[PDB]
Amino acid sequence: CKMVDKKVSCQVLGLLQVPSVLPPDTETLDLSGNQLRSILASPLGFYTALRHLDLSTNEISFLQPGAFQALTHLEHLSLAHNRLAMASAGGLGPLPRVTSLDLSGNSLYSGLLERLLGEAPSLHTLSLAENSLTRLTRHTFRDMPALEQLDLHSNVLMDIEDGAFEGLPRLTHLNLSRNSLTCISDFSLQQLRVLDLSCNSIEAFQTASQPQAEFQLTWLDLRENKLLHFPDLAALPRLIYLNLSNNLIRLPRPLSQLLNLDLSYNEIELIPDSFLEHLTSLCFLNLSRNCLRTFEARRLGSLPCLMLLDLSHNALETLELGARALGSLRTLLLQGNALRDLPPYTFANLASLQRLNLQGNRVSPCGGPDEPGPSGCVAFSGITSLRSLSLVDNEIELLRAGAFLHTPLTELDLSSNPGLEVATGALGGLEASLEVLALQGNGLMVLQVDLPCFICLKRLNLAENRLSHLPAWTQAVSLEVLDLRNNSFSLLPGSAMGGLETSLRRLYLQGNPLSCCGNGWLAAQLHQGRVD
Amino acid sequence: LSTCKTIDMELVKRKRIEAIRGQILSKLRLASPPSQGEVPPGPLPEAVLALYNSTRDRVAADYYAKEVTRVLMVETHNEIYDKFKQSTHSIYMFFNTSELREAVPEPVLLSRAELRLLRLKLKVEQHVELYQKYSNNSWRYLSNRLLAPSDSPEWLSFDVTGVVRQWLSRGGEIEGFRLSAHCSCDSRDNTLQVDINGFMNRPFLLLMATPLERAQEKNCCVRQLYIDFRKDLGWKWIHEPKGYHANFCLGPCPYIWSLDTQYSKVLALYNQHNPGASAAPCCVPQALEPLPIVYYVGRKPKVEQLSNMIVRSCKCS
Amino acid sequence: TCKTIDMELVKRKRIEAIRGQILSKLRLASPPSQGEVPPGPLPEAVLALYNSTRDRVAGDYYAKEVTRVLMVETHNEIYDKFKQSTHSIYM
Amino acid sequence: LALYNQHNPGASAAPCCVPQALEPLPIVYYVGRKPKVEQLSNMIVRSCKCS
Amino acid sequence: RLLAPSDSPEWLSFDVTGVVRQWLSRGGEIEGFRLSAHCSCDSRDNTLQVDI
Repeated sequence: CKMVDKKVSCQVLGLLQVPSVLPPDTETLDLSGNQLRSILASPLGFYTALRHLDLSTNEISFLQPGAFQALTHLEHLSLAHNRLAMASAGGLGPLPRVTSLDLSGNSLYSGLLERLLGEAPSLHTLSLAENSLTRLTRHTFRDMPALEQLDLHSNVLMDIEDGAFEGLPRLTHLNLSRNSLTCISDFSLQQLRVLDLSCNSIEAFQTASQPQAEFQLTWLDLRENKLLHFPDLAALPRLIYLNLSNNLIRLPRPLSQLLNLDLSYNEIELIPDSFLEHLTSLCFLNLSRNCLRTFEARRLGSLPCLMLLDLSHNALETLELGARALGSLRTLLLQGNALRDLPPYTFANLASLQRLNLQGNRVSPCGGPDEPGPSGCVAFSGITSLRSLSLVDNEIELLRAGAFLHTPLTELDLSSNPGLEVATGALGGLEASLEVLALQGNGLMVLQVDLPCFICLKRLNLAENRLSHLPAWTQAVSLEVLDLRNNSFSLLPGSAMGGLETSLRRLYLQGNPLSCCGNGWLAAQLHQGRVD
Repeated sequence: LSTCKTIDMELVKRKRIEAIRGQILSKLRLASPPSQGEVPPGPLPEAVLALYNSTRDRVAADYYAKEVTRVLMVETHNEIYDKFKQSTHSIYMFFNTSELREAVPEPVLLSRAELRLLRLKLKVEQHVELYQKYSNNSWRYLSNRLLAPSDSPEWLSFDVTGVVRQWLSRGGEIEGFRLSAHCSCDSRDNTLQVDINGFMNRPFLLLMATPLERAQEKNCCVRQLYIDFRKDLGWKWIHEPKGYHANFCLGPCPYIWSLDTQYSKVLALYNQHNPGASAAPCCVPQALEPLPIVYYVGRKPKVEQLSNMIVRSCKCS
Repeated sequence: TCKTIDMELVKRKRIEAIRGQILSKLRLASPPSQGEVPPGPLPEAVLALYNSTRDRVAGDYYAKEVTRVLMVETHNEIYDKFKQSTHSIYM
Repeated sequence: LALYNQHNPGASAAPCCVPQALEPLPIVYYVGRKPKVEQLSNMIVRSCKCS
Repeated sequence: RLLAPSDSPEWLSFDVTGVVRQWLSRGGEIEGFRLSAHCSCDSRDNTLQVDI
């Protein structure tokens, strides 16, 4: 086996017995991936000073009752991916000082560990994942008052008795993912701080009453279960995380410190008035995919700290966003809905909105304060804090002159808008701020734009269009990438494409009806800078 | 983290009662309970009770996998040809019980055994029946098949599980069947006009038996519930029966997150908690039985059978 | 009604359940090793047996009202044209 | 309406979409060196019902 | 049908829905049935030893 200073890194395969000719001066030993069938006390007790014993991926099935006891300094022991279930008695002797015990994937059984596990007065991280445990009774875990991280995912836990965690007074991180629990009656784990009940089959959740000890839970996960109600969270005043995605929750200051609530893929058909009132100090909210018919955060001072709101794919009809309510909302998502008519200044009242996705909602902007537009419009003009806005798949029949006049946004998308007819000077107040544009698939024919003035423009997207001509370039603008796929251009002038040699790095022509012996300038540009 | 243990059924029973009321009113297409004050008071006609009594009366470990074995019919030149020579009436098919017992060591292992044929004739329609040899001279009846006309060769399947189990236990060395046309007594002359092979795909048995090496109150289970129209529902417009046993299913069927290596015993949880390997098992009834009732409409009494109302077994998904 | 669907989640759960089900029905603690498996295609007898087992072989909500109809008595044309011979009985 | 042929609301209190008809599946797998042909039951789904 | 021996009266029923449907649709003036004893092909006669 490979030998370095106090490390014997045995190779990945080809071993059937523990080597006996190596000296005990080593301190770290590895036996992973070999074909060891059982561990005898004699060759193993020869080594005294060991601090790592990685026995992963073997065929170990029988252990001397006093095999591991003679190792005074054993500080790590991994027995993952073995065959301990076939075992005999005693198993692991009382371990003097072990701070990591790994028994993952040994096909363990309820009542096997209690005859196998011994007292470890310094155990700190226990792992029983990928086993076949089925119950947690009062005698399953005993004599380990230092346990702090218990891993139990991928078991078949279906039932937990009353005091199964009474003998672990200092447990903080617990993990019951991918198990098969079905109900939880109460909660008597004061010091727990990370609880993971994901991917279970839980149907209801509950806590205890008359709290003599303040519960300290902060991280809680309940995704992929079958919860039917929003659990009462007056017994977890320090909760700062929650994940109720893919449940069946229907809604009919206990969370004064909640910080990240996720509530997507549920059945939240409507939002009660008092539900949003107590959820102060929130920063991220996700109501995506929930069937919300309307969002009615009308009360002033509601969600004063909110930084994100996802209302996508809900089939919202209306927004009742009041003024000075969401004073910190920075990112807002509204895609997938069908929003026809809103007050003009719905998005104007927001103080610090930056990104406002409106894909597929069918919301059409209007002219502006002067030269007004049709009724039911939405005013994108007066938002001075916007930076990004996507308006694709909104079927904007007609664009307006000052729809973006006072919105120094650095990114604008308008693709997938068939029959779009763009007014002159529509992108007026964006010349010095707008950096990325997109019009792919509109089907427009002529690009009447103030293109040379878009000094800060970086990339352009005009594919799948019927573009006929473009204003002649007069300088080497900073535009880096240009897209013209599936276009009507068949012969490209060179003088009209003035510059386009320094900054340009990719100018696509693939799929266009270009004809050889008619471009000239294309042959030069293809040679250096961009291909196809 | 004490898991919920006690189950209280009063709310469950109330929900079941309301659901049953809705089901009863829906099945009859009555948006409301029918008019009752119009009925002629007194005893019912004896004919209606006779009809209701007649319609109310009674007349007339497979989850695991089974190893498959096939044994072919012995060639005609052994026992078939001499004493049981094929005639126009019938075709004789015989099997050697030695290799039969070799395939399935013990009779109790057998789960299903069927006998295959390949018919050659296409057009003529014929009605045929299968017998079993019972002694050196006798025959007995097993079943008959009404062959369909076709244009291509087709295989045939007869279920002969019982006779094969009997052969494995008490049978002699050679046993066989008989395939003869269907002779009604009025049919003086009948012949076997269908042609099958062998008389290269001889008929054979397709034995399925569990292998010898593999020889050996909160879950979903039907729960009793007695519903009374007079007391539980307060209905007087149903004259018979006074009440019936509309027992119901209760129990969760938790999903079992599988692994590539699990304990021997825990595999038995799959069989009773997720047999269908669905993505979200649900405790649903498995066997339903109907209920007939006798109720009045206006001036006329009616005897109607409401279907799929009594729950006999509940199975997860 | 509202819905909680994600097709990929259901597909993945179904696939995992299928894995568990196939292992459970065979009562297999762990999948068998393939080290000592002879190479080459299966013996033709095994393939024939698998083909034989694989192929296929030709072998309402709403309540309803019950009514009863008796047969025509033997007093008229029942025994006149079809005597109740020991062979059969007519109705 | 064929989906609701087995609908009995007063038994489960929560109707679920369940398989209605299933078919078996024959497989071939080696136990060490001996080919085995086994037929597993209720493998594929052909139709569904509300119950 | 295979009538098991019995020392008591019993009720037996046959499913004849496919026949009564045709009788209702396009049936004749009077149509009926016939209960007969099984006959083997070996030129054999039988008697109906059942009382109705």
